Amino acid sequence: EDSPGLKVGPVPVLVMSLLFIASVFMLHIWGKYTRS
Amino acid sequence: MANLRTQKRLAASVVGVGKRKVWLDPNETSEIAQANSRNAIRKLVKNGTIVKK
Amino acid sequence: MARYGATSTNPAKSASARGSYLRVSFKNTRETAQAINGWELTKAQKYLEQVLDHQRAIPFRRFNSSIGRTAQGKEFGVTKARWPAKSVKFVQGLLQNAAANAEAKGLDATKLYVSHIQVNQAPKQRRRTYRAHGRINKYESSPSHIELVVTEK
Amino acid sequence: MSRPQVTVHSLTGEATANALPLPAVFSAPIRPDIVHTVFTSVNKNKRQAYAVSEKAGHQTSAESWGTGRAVARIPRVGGGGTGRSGQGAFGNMCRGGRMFAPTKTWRKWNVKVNHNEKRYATASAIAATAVASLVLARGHRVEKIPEIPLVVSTDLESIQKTKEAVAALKAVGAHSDLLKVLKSKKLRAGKGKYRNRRWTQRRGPLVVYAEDNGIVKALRNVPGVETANVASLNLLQLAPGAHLGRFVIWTEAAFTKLDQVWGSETVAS
Amino acid sequence: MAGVKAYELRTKSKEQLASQLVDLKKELAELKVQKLSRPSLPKIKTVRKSIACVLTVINEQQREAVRQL
Amino acid sequence: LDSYKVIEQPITSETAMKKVEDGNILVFQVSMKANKYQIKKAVKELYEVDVLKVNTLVRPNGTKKAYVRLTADYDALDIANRI
Amino acid sequence: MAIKFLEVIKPFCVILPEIQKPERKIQFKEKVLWTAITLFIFLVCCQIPLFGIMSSDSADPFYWMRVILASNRGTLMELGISPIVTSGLIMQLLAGAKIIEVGDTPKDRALFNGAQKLFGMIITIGQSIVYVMTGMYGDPSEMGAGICLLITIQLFVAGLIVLLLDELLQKGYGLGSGISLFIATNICETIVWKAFSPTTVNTGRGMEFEGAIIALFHLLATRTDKVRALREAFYRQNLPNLMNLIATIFVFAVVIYFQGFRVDLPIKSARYRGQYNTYPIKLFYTSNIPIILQSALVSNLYVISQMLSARFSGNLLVSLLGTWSDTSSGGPARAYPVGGLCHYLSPPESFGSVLEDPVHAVVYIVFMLGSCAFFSKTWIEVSGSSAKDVAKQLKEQQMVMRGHRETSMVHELNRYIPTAAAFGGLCIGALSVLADFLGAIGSGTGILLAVTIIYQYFEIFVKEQSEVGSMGALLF
Amino acid sequence: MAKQSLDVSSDRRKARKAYFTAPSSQRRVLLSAPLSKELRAQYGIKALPIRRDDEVLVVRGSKKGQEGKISSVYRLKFAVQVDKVTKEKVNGASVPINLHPSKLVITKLHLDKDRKALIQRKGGKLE
Amino acid sequence: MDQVMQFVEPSRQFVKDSIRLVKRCTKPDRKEFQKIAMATAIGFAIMGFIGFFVKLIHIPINNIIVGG
Amino acid sequence: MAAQKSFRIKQKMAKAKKQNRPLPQWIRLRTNNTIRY
Amino acid sequence: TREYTINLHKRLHGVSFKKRAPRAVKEIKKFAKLHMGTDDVRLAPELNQAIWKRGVKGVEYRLRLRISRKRNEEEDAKNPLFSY
RNA sequence: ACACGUCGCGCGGU
RNA sequence: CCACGUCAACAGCAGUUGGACGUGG
RNA sequence: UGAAAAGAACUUUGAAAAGAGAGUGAAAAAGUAC
RNA sequence: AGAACGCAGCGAAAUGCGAUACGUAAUGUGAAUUGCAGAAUUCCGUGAAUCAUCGAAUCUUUG
Repeated sequence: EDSPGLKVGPVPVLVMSLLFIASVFMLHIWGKYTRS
Repeated sequence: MANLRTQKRLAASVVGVGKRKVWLDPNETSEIAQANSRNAIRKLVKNGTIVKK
Repeated sequence: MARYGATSTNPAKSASARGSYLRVSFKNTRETAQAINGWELTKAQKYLEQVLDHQRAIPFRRFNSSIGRTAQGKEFGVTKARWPAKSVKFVQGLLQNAAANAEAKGLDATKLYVSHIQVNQAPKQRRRTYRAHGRINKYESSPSHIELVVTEK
Repeated sequence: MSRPQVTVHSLTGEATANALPLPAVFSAPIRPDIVHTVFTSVNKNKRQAYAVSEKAGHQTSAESWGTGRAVARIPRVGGGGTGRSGQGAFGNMCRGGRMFAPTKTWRKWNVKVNHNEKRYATASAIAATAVASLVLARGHRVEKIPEIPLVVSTDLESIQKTKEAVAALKAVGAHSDLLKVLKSKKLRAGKGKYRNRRWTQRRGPLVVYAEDNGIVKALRNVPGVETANVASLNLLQLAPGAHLGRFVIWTEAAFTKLDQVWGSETVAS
Repeated sequence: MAGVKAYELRTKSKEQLASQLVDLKKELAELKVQKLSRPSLPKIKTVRKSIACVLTVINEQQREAVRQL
Repeated sequence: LDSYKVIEQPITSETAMKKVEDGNILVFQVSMKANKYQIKKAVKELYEVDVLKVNTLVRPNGTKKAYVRLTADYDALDIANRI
Repeated sequence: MAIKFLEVIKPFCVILPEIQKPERKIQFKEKVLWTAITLFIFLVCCQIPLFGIMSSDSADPFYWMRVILASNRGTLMELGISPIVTSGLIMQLLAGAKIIEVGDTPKDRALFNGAQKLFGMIITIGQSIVYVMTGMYGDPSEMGAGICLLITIQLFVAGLIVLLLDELLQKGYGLGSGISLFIATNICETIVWKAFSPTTVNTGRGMEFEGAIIALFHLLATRTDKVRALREAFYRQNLPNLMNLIATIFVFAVVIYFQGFRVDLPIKSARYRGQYNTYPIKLFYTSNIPIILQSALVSNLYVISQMLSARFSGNLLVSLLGTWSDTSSGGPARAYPVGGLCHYLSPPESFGSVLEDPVHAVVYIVFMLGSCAFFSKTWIEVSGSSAKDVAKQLKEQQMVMRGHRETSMVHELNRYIPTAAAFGGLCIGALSVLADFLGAIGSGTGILLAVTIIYQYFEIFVKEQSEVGSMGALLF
Repeated sequence: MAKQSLDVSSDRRKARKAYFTAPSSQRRVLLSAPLSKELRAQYGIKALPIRRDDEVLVVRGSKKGQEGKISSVYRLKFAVQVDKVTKEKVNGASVPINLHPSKLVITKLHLDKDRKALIQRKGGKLE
Repeated sequence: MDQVMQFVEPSRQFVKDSIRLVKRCTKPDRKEFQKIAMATAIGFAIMGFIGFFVKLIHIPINNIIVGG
Repeated sequence: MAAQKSFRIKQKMAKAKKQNRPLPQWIRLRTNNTIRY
Repeated sequence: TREYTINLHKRLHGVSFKKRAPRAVKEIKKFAKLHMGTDDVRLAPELNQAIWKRGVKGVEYRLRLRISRKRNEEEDAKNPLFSY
């Protein structure tokens, strides 16, 4: 199991996805963004 | 044993006896209860879980 | 419909329970119901639990018919202890339901006093008892419905 | 140049001329004991009933083959067993069965009708219509004065039309009285409805003509008007339920037609 | 044509109908018992009683034909 | 033309199904008038048999149980699965 | 025994997630909300890009292989939701071996299901490592540690979100599934994309369909459809995109007959005579789960062949190392060794337009057929449907107050159940291979899986919900 | 309801004749509710035997002013369910609600081909 | 299976199962041909078209070719 | 006693003991059910 | 253990009546309850055979008994009452 | 067709 | 009867049991 | 019983029955030989 | 005349009909029928009747 007991926030789950969608635009092209 | 009126009757029937003589194990009493069938009680007899006095 | 019948409570200071059509004596349970009393639920419970062991039954006021001659108690203004554990099982079943209804309540805790309890004739089961020359006498097998209501004091 | 002579009142009406005499027959002392006796005599002849059944006894064979024990025969009965019977049932005594004569038919009631008594009964009834004040007491209301009991035209026959009945009814005023008969008190009779009893409407006015009836197809129907002829009429029409002093309406021609008779029976007091 | 009562049935000659009737009866005897099934079906009730209803027709025609001679 | 259908239904039950396995035996419930010969003929023309024993007795269903053994070459597995 | 155990020791379990739940309430209303979130992530992979020097699903994960891993790929996102199905392939193997002895740390002896849940989290991370080390990311066998780290994070994270949401449904607080659901979702998207893909296009029609892609079917319309009867063929001017369409048409007719075909045998002998309910058994949908895992096996096979031959052991001789690792190459297409067992279990690289191999076709049909039926027989044991579970279920109901007569009523259940399961998986594995040949979208096997899951599951879902009639239940 | 007079059942037997005699096509009389004034003018009639798809509004109850298609109407009970209200208990334990046709007025007709012809071609008394 | 060793020999066992299967199983019966198609189809379409729809927005950000 | 033989008379009575009412319930819900049995 | 001889000279000659043995088994159960300081006293079929052998009349007077304990305490008390 | 020696069969015994 | 599932009623108390109740054979 | 079965959903308690609270309706001391 | 025993998808209660087994038909009507659960048939012209036919084709066993 997990030592943390909260796993229905309903979040944490959204937080992991939300950071992921933001980061990949800065990193990489998708609409003529700068590519790192 | 519980409900084993039928199994005293059936086990006695397969070993052809008056029902006093036939013996049923205390430990494997649950497994004796999971018989119900005439070929099932034959396996139990071969095991030695049901014997005859 | 039914209960109380001595209506003063009121339900934000009450709990309630009833047994219904149970096959335990009208005659003996009225005496238990009148006796319970009063007394919080734990006192009623641990008179009746000790009654199973030893501590009689519960004092009989009016249904005090002979019998031999008697005896050792208690006998606190009665003198005719009998032991029907049959009616004790009935009232314990009434009390456990009453105390569970009075645990969701959320009220509590010193409070109490069994405020009315009344036994309703569920009816009598009617069977027969053998005797002489084709003539057969009545045999009642005694039973009852019952109602219990408790209030804060 | 008078005597019982009357002023004619048409339904046109709003009147103009004069009528024929008011009958000599319309006199006699108003006698309520004869009026009540005749009313019960006529109503009895139709009357009879139904009740319980099975047999009007008697499934249920016997003599009195009662069988002792205690408390005695009872007084009675016999046949038989686990039921039904004791007594029972064959009674009376009945926790189950009949009564001590099931309504009986059998039980010849009747009054037969003598020739003399019937013509006295009609003559006294006709004289009982000739009053006034007793109309209010019976329980029907008349505003208009005088011309009484009411007298109307021959034109009454020919209708037919619904609206001309209303035009007839304004004149006699009256009117309001038939409006009472279309009003709750009219309500809803219970179990007494089948054989009539009832709950709880009143009656209204009776219209009589002569040559006719008339009783034409339209004249039957209305809130509690009744329609009749001088040749054939009765005390049920003249005072229903025998509490004298009905509100009565007549037509002309009625005097002369009533006047001539033979037979024989005439006025004295 | 597309089935199966009543105008198709009642005026048909008759050897064809008897042959069909015994094989519609074979559907219901294949679907008996049980194989009833779960059902009812309304088809099982209907074809059971179509056998009845048109055995009236065949026996009726023989009866009425025998009263024409 | 005064005859009847013999078979009212096949009986399927524990013992009935076991008979199919044991020795190619179907068992039917046949009319209360049902004679032995007609059962032999009917089973022939509904299952292409020959029958190697018919015997019949009562049941409290009223309809007469008919215990019908069938030839080896028949196969009672497919054709008891065709009912 | 057929497989070994793996560490599942008590401190080790605590390190890896398996969800220690907070307070929840078991109510129907809650369950659908979570299912919706899981479904939503599948779409998001197509929307959102990923960082890399080639990455967009143009990283050569091979044409047959890519579809039945599934990640909703073929636009954006490479590997994503791919790791979970490999993890689910483990769950079967381990359960069906049914270890009693020996076999490394207990709770993995047919309780191998609970071992798998912990291990699923590792493999999300771990599948990414497999991609770079085989050189499926264009490695010269270590392009740089830091660059390989930057791709790895992108790959694992998308399928990780789904995997967390999967645990929240399989802890008896869903009705949905994470694992089963995504596999089906990708294939529906693929069918319409392939049909309107640009495969030699001069001009659009004036539309770019419902995406932003133009096609062969656009070109026909601009010149009027009247030009192919003024031409010396009726094909190979629209045939590449028409192949994708007719692929679906072959599949469409045969699935619906099979959904209708069920071994019903109602056993619900009544009180009050006749029978009052129904009982049916799904003939082919018990074997649904076998076929998915079989397709997943072949997808994994391609990678392990290349890695084994050149860069794990050997080379000394290609055939020596293994027959599947025989002649490991990128060949004329895919990879796809051109020889060995791996060669056969793949299309001939023409999608059935060459079947005069002769050998290739023969091996493919028989091998797949046997593998699917193998997973059907291991499905019976303790991972799926057997008569013994159903016997207890029927006692609660009482079989609508059972006919009851002993001992065949109990016996009737056990005898039929092995025979049906074997038939179910045996049929599908034969059919799937034939689907590739007639017409494909990149896997005709995948089209067959898509229709079986999608049509059936909609019917199931509403009944579970508390509702009837196959109406809404989206967030209700 | 029925018109006077011939048979002189006073009588609860007169009520029993209504209750227990007369299946569907003399329930046609007791499944009739008045027409409007517009659709009265249109066909010249007065009232119509109800269709299961004629739309009808309630006039004389405690539920006295709702429209709806008739969900069912029962021959033995001479009574109409209207779609719907109903009245839920929370888990989908659901209720009928029943009505009497001479307490209703029919708003929109579905009225059919030779159905409207037979009705307008003399009544009675050809059965 | 492979009693004498021929292809007919393992066929026999699967026939014992198969012979049952062909007699008792049926197609979606007319109402249910339309019913299954009706219940999905919009459902088949929507899944396929949601992934198609995202792409309408996404490519014309870099250069307008149809806008999005 | 002596009847018109026979096994057959016993058989019709034997069916009648099954055919027997016994029992149920669900129609008593929808009737008009004036207590019987 | 402890070994006690239970004085069945007291009352067990005095009863009978007809029905010594079930009263006697109950007497052993509460005598052993007092001596051991326990709740349930086991009563094995060894002791049941021991009392019912000579048969109600029909008891080999005083009986030696080997008894063990207890500290369990309540939950699943061990009072063996036969031989330990 | 009884019964022990046998995990089960077979083999041994009257 | 046999077999399986039950305790509202019946069993002279009670019930984990039945010759009762329920369904089949 | 009631115009209509709306013949009592849901929650807690109870071995089960039922009980408590709540729902339906004009009215439940109209809750089922009402 | 009457009566036994069957028949059903269910079969408590009634009466509907006979192994073809509440059947259906020929005149006839109009949106609902199979009492109910279930399984179904119909619905702008061939589903469903005793609203009426001292009217009818089938017709076990006993009398």
